[PDB]
Amino acid sequence: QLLESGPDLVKPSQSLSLTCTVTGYSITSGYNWHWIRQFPGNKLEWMGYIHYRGTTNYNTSLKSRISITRDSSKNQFFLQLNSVTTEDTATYYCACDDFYSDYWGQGTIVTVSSAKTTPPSVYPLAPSMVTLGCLVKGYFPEPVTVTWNSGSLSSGVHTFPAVLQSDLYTLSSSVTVPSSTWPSETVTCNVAHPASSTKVDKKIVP
Amino acid sequence: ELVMTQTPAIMSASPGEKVTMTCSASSSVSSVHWYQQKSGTSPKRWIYDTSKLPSGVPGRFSGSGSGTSYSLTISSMEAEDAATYYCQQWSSNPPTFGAGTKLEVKRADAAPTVSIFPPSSEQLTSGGASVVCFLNNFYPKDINVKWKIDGSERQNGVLNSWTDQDSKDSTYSMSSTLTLTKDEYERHNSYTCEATHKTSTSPIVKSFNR
Ligand SMILES: OC[C@H]1O[C@H]2C=C[C@H]3O[C@H]4[C@H](O)[C@H]5OCC=CC[C@@H]5O[C@@H]4C[C@@H]3O[C@@H]2C/C=C\[C@@H]1O
Repeated sequence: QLLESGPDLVKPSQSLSLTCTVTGYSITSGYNWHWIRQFPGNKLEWMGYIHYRGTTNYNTSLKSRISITRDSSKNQFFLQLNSVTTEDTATYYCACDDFYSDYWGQGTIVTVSSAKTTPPSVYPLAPSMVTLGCLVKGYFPEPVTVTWNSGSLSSGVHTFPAVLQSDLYTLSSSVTVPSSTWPSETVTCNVAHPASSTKVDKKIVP
Repeated sequence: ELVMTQTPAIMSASPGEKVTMTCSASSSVSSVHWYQQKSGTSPKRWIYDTSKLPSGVPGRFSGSGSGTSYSLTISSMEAEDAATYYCQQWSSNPPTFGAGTKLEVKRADAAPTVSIFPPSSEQLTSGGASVVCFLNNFYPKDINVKWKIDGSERQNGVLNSWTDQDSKDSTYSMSSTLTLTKDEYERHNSYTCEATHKTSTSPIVKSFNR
């Protein structure tokens, strides 16, 4: 029903713009359509919403900087947050509710920083069951997506939260499979960094 | 800006246990909402207008309260209830949320499976050298790691990361990455990853020689 789309990274003093594409229901038929964010630390904050009748209601502490609009013809609504700073870094979700029920998007991560966008370096980690790995380091900003064998290997996988140091992130992911399947068959980590348009497949060889 | 203090900040329970968490406001609020959020997914309303259950939410859940003291209760805990619960008030704008209560599910202890990995060739070619260690599927969540190079402990250049409780087996995992320059790496031979956990008095060790 709803999916957020927008800039991965914004620089301070700029305006942040996001779009929520809604399908399955008309944003003009009912429900209040909100923008909600979660800062690193897991602290939630409702930013405001646009009523299905075209009306608005913002969070008082963001009133002067926010603007929520919509395009009824395309069935999508938008968030605009002016003069952002490093505080505004958060995962942004769009959602709708009628008090009795609510629906949420998947959320999109937005980083407000003046740091340099950098592609990641992907290094293979080779050594009944064997554990393999994938080290994704030297990138900015978050997020990166990591899958194994295009996603066919899901259980036995552990992707760890990236760690920031000197404006660069480092992340790792382990996959545990039967010794029968490796090195016999191939295991490959798929890494994506949308912000730098990077996509890498690193086969794990012995 | 009104403040919701949620208690306890963290708690665990075996499936079957009764669970209670509180939401105490710094000012009078006429009602609250409760949201459940599991690792990796978006928040979801679990209780609305303090005592009310949205459709699809299990009846083992109930909420009650007034004035400045609210609470959420689970009559009989199930493994699938593990998540972080947030309370929210909407009596005043801004409709402030609480910092949350992270409900974890307990299980039998489990020692960690430890794996160490030397730097790859591609990285060495870049003048960099990272040694990675994984401590996976352990429990409880308390654990330590120590890096030793040729016998002596190494503390600088270590980045650690911890996952949230696994949704299938309720274990925790950890990743420790030691990064050195290529030349510092080649000045030594033995690289050790040492893990100390409740399930064993002596630390588990894995290692490799350059
Ligand atoms: O102007 C009156 C009041 O406006 C507020 C009214 C209602 C609140 O609606 C809440 C939504 O039900 C809830 O939907 C789903 C998921 C997450 C959060 C979302 O939060 C909304 C907060 C909202 O507060 C509005 C402003 C707060 C007080 C105003 O006095």
